Amino acid sequence: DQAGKSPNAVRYHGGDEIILQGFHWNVVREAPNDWYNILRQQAATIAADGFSAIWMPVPWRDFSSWSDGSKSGGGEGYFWHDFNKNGRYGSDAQLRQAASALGGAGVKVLYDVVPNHMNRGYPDKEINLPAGQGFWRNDCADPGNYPNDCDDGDRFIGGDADLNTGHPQVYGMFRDEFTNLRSQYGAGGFRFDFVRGYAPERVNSWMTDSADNSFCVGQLWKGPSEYPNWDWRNTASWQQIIKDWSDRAKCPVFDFALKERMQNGSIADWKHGLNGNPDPRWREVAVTFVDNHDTGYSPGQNGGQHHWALQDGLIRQAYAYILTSPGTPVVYWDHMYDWGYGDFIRQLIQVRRAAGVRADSAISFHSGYSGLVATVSGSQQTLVVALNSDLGNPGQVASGSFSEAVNASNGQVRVWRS
Ligand SMILES: [Ca+2]
Ligand SMILES: [Ca+2]
Repeated sequence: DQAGKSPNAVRYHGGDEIILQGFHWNVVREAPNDWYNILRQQAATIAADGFSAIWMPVPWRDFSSWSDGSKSGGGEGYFWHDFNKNGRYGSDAQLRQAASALGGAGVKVLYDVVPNHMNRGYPDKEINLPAGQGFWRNDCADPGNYPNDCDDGDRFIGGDADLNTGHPQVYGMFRDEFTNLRSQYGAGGFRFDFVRGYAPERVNSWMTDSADNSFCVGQLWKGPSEYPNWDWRNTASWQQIIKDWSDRAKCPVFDFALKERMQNGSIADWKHGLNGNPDPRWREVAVTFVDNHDTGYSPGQNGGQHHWALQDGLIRQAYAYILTSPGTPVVYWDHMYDWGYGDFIRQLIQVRRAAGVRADSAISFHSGYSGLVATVSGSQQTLVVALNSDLGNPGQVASGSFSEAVNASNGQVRVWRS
């Protein structure tokens, strides 16, 4: 657990984390109020499985609800009303035991933080920010889902719940809460939600003031077509958009360029995500995932959100590639503990660890076979990865003595050098 910043000063924490997304969308529904006890009970497992960090759900209490026609939601944390740590996932006391047990087993706790907005109209809540005082986005003219004088980022839905995160007083509030999470809830890092809602520069602000040396990740989900026509990003690549954000916030960023290639291109096009980047400075800030709570399915209620879910026929291949490649991989809870991909994912974590693959290890792609075939230069071992390809032996693409590390789904997943 080497914990340092990247050459460009990005908060990647050594570049050797292996993160577990600690929850799915329907937990509040499936294990109402018992979520932190379940995690306290699994901390030992999570640690033994190889994770270095865990991404916790929003700690700020959410008692929102929404219906209209069979299909509901609420209380997951993205529409919180207070910094109180009560209900939905568990009590403040179970949170403390959860974090104390996780941290005690060597797993960092990363908190999901939601600064863009809050449940403004919730009755019984501890934070009350009046209108006309400049605390809210809507205190200014709001022409459209574009920055106004009261919010230097996009808005959430209508934008009636958007805070002016730039207001000294709204800024200091979040800053205090972050420090709080760190001194009393053992936070080891933060996962910023909806990063397009407020300046990236503010995220660096928050990290410098509260946990300068911790791990951070931002989720920027905004494609080129969502930027104005005159903006340079309207014609850039997904990777450029994502890297610019990282350059300014000084935090790694979820690799939405690889997610977009997993969803829209071929396995061969997977080399086009941030983590395939021939530049170490580019590749090393990527946070690769296969699915999260938004993009994927969740057990229970209506399959969850599944906004951009990867087909089950590519799950094994997706994990085999983020677990063996550069960037910092995230494993989805359900894949891991619900759906039975666990043993396969345990094998890969071991292989990543044994070859000493890290954020910045080099990777080269091999042109002449079908599927994706890559040579990943681990700091201890070289890996040869052949996904859905015709590659016959590792020696056809790399010099050296090789051993079968993984061999799954009728040869569709093959990884060599132990
Ligand atoms: Ca580390
Ligand atoms: Ca905003």
